[PDB]
Amino acid sequence: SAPANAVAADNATAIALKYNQDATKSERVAAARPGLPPEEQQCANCQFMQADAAGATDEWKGCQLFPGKLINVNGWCASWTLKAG
Ligand code: SF4
Repeated sequence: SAPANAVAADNATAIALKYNQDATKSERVAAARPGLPPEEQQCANCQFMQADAAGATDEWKGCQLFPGKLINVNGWCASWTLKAG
């Protein structure tokens, strides 16, 4: 089940960032952010994802832009940035 501090779709920051916990429902194709075909972009391959966040699970991870909350590994927002090694 989902953690109580999962980012909600109606959170003001979520709305400002165009976050969707399901990337397939997001505006990723239209946003065409660089580095990777948009249909492969998700929190899992984003520079801002923080896997060592409190409460992280296989599905729910931290994000630098959402302090104290958890995003969905399969989500996306308009700040998506390709993770560099
Ligand atoms: S910045 Fe990256 S990890 Fe955070 S919600 Fe947006 S796409 Fe997901």
